[PDB]
Amino acid sequence: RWLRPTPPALDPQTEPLIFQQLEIDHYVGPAQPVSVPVLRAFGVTDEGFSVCCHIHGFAPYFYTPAPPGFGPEHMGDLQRELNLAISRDSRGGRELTGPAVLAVELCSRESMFGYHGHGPSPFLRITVALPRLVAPARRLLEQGIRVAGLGTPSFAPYEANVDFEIRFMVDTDIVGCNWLELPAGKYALRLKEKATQCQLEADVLWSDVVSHPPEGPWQRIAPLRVLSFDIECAGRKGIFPEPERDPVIQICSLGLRWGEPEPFLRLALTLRPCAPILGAKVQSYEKEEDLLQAWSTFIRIMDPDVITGYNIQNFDLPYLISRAQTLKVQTFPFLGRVAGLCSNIRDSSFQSKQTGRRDTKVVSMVGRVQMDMLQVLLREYKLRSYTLNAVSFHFLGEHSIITDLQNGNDQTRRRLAVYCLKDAYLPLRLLERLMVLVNAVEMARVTGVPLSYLLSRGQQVKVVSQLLRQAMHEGLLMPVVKSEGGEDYTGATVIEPLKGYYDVPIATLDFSSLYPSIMMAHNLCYTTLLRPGTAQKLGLTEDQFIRTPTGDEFVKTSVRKGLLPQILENLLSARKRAKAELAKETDPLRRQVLDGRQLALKVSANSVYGFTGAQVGKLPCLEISQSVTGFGRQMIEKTKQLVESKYTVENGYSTSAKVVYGDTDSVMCRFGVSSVAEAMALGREAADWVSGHFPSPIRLEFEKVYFPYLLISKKRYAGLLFSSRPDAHDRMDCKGLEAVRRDNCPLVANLVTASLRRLLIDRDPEGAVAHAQDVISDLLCNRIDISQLVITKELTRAASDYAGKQAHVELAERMRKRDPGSAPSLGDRVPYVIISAAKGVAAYMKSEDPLFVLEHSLPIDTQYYLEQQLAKPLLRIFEPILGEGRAEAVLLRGDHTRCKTVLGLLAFAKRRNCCIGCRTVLSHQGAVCEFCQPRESELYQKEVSHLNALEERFSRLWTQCQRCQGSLHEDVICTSRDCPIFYMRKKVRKDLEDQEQLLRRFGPPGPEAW
Amino acid sequence: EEAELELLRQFDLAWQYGPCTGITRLQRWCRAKQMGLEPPPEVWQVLKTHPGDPRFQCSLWHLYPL
DNA sequence: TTAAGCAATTCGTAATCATGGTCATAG
DNA sequence: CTATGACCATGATTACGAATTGC
Ligand SMILES: Cc1cn([C@H]2C[C@H](O)[C@@H](COP(=O)(O)OP(=O)(O)OP(=O)(O)O)O2)c(=O)[nH]c1=O
Ligand code: SF4
Ligand SMILES: [Zn+2]
Repeated sequence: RWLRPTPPALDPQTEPLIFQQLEIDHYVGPAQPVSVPVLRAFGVTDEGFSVCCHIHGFAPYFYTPAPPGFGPEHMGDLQRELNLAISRDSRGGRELTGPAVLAVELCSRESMFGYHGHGPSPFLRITVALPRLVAPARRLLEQGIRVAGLGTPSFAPYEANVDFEIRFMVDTDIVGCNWLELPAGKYALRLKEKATQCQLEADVLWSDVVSHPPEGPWQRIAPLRVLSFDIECAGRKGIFPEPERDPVIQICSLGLRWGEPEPFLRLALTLRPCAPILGAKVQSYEKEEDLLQAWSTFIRIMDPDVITGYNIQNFDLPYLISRAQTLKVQTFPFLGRVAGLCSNIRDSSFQSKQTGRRDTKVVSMVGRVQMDMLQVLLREYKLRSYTLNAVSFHFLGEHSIITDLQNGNDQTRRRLAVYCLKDAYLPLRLLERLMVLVNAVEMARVTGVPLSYLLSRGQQVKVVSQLLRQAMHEGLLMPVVKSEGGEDYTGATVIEPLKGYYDVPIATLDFSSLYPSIMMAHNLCYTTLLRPGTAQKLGLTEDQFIRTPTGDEFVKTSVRKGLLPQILENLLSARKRAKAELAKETDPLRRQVLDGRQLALKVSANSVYGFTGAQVGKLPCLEISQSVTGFGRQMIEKTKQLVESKYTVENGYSTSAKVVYGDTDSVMCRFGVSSVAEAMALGREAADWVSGHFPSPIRLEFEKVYFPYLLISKKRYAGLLFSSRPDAHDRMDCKGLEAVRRDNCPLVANLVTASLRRLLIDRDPEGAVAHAQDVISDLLCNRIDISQLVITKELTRAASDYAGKQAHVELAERMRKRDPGSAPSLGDRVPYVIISAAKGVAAYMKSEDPLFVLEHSLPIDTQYYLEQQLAKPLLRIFEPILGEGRAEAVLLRGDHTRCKTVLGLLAFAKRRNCCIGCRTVLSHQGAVCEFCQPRESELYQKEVSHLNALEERFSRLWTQCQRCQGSLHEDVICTSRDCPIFYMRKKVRKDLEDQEQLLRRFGPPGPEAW
Repeated sequence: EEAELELLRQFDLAWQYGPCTGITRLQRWCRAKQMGLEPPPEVWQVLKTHPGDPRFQCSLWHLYPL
């Protein structure tokens, strides 16, 4: 629809180009100037034109040591290494490499690993023509033949085999989303006859570019173009949609320029004639071929930078591609920027111990960038459900019906289009509100990796990139060590608690950035690790090296500076600047998203240390990891000895303090005073006192005062939070307990939060007992919503769940009769509830889908929920304040309240009536019993105040759907399984149905036909 | 039949007769006739040549827990 | 060709081991 | 018609894997 502005008057012999790049690309090419791999770079100007840039003359290489013989110091054998062996038996050694310009170069460099000296050594630099020839050469120089005139006897290892685009960016100092400049007279626009579809197309040599480091005025962001879209399909009853039978009926698109607070384009393409919508364009077609063609032409002409959505990768784009393949439309799958290239669906998997394992499809688009917001949420955030409704409530606050809204009239289709446009608008709001893209651009500028790697890869490519960028400045080469496999080492210490309930303030002192500052201030690195022999026979121990608790020796900083101290120092300053910016916000959600930014930079700095100990990886050095955790243990026991030893009764102070807890970075010391001001004063004195026994940047700091405190086990405690004194209290802290885990029911987590509220804030155990009694009583009397009963568990890799029978695996692998095409896959979460049956050996035989127990009305196992979900967390919490008469107090609270329980063949009812007063079954329909007949005015009085309260609950719920829907004049259709509103509006109809019929036992209060 | 099942499905979604997914089909036909909006005399003449069948004398979504 | 670490607590299922109610037949 | 231990049946203890959170 709307086009980019027109590039007026660029003349290359006088004017430069200044543009900001988004994507890079590799390309094997003809039309050479009179190398074959030429590079592509796509970007945008400071105004809004689209620029493609072709870069020429770059070829991959690596290094290898020159062996000590008469060969690789003699030029005849250098060019003979270039020369091929013409023998017949060298077909395995000069064919797959063959005649390639590997070349011969002599340079003086060093290896990374260890500390041998300040002296370098000769290495050979071996270029290669193509990037897809470094793999057979590696298969032909190490295990292949290297008998060539006795120049290089096998073997010499390969060093610095890295990726092509990463080697380019390490070479020329270009980072992700960078400002690039072509100077005047260096670039030719009309040398390249147009093979792509951008406006400006330059054709430059790889030594002409200028990279501007992002800082000062070069810290801006260009006006990018962002698209979001959503589709609709018309299915059958029960049957989930399939790309060979179910047509695509509506596509809806939103588009904006980045930096402007509203969109500028709003389009909706439908398949029958429709009705107009104010604010958007509407076009209609009588066939699906025209609809797919129209969308492909719009996406070529608008030419967006970024494409977003929600689950567009695994649902939307391959559905469109398969549907275009079935209907024989040849011109659809050309969505990219290159004019002669069609797109294809390709599977990929990712797995780690940090995010688990996920299997995704990818679809190829060259030039353009994809950001599915579902994958960003699934990677960064740990939530309970990952539906669009659930995250839109958590962050903002909100198939067979559609097939008859489309086979109807045109106002129904207009309603369908407004629904689809709201769906297509929600991920834009989430992208701009959560500060996604600004943090992605800052991550790519601090680490130096492209913008497509932050959605596909892990935390290794970034630390490899930063280490290579720091390695070119002193002249070192990296080695290739690979081992399967070493052993584990010893991790962190935890101090033994003094368990219980405390009501005198405890002050928390901890170290900030512990492991990066250990690695900084004792000069630990790959490049300064001293081997056990190379100290000998030199004898200089003092101020030349140090010794660690695991046992290594490491050189002092008066000889070398390591590489990991400098990378860590850069990351630490970036996080410090993020916190300094975060210290001046007032909005809460903005404060937590800047907390998210600084959390991400601290995770990056700690993954630098975790790179060293990963024995399945790219470069492990477990000696360093052992030295780190040994220093950690030594320093925390130093802290505990010092804190408990100095402030004592004989040293003039009030009370000898005693440490109650410590977990590898923090110390919770109990001081003795019950005044929060005096505890805060002595705690600040203690933190600042103890910090002066270390190198720098090692510092201990005061952080909080808990008052009161509740310590249950290791990694399980709770307390109340004081930041200042006249800032009285902030909130609770629930470390580890049953309120922050997601393996349980909402009922149990709510009861634990409410019990700690009534028990820590108001200090009333009697209201707490009465609360827990009411929860158990309302459980047994069958008046608890089934939202509070849903359990969710993650469906991981299928073989570990083959090894032992679980409940959620049994529910998932059991398909439905309605739909063998929508079922949980690997990596998602399965929700279930437990119904009552008589198979007590197996709780995996009583699990059912919440919607299935909704539509089929199966009962609930209240004894399962009473003794297996609720009871034992309560016995954790309520015991330490009292004795074991407290277990008997809650099991007796239960006992006064356990005696109140509410209740094929089911069709053959008799429906025996019963007396309302004393429950005696009898013949006739009158409500009262003959012995309890007098007391009837009181028994009518009783239960009409129950009908009165059910009437008041019907009306508050069924008009809330009208305000959440938007309209007051049309029907509600919302079966949202993540809304408490749904199925709480279903049971009050039946309560009212039952309670209205019980009062017609009594006669009518008058006539009605008068 | 199979042509009489689309006439009723077309009467059920025309907005000028009312917002009807809680009641029967013949009750909505007589409600519009009282106010006399314009009920057509064909959605009546198939609700008379049938008995109490639940796929003629019921709204489209008379399943569906809404 | 691809993947940052360790410590600790909780719950469910099958298997191992203890103990009583019938029973079957020798006295 | 009546003792005795062999036989079936039901409940208490231990072991180990899976899931998830704290540093
Ligand atoms: C959270 C976390 C901690 N650690 C280690 C490194 C840390 O130095 C040590 C302390 O944990 P943390 O206190 O969580 O982190 P931190 O001390 O480095 O930073 P800050 O005080 O500002 O919050 O625990 C990891 O190795 N990986 C991790 O993911
Ligand atoms: S059931 Fe009602 S309140 Fe709940 S999400 Fe649906 S429309 Fe909104
Ligand atoms: Zn009675």
